[PDB]
Amino acid sequence: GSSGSSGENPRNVGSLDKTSKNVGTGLVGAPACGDVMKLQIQVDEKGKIVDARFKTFGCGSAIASSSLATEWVKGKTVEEALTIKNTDIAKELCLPPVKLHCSMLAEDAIKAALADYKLKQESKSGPSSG
Ligand SMILES: [Zn+2]
Repeated sequence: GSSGSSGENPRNVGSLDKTSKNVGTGLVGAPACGDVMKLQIQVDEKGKIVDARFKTFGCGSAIASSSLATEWVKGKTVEEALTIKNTDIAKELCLPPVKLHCSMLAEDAIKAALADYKLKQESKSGPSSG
C-alpha cells in the first residue's frame, strides 16, 4: 500500500559509472505508482553485457521485475536484451493486472540502457550534455 515498509533489502543493487560511455544508463519510473527504476549495464569491447545493476524505489512489483530483468541481461549481449519483452517478465513474477506498470517498466529500462550506450557509440560528441 501507500505506506512503504523498510526491509527485505534487495540484492546486487549498485548503479554503475554513469559518467562513462561503455556503460549505458536507463532510468524509467512510474508516474502514478511513483517508482524509480535505475538500470545500468556495462558493455565490453565485444558488445556483451559483463556487468548489470538495478535500483528500484517504490512498490515491490517493481523491485522484483527488475532484479529478475537485470539478471537476464547478464551474460547476454545488447542485441539480445533488445529482444527481451515485458510479457514474459510479468508471467515470470506472476504479478497481477494492477501491478502491470512494473512489468513494462523493466523492459523500458533494459532498452534505455543499451540504446543510450549505443548513442554514445554513434555520436561521441553532441549539442546535448545532460
Ligand atoms: Zn509500482
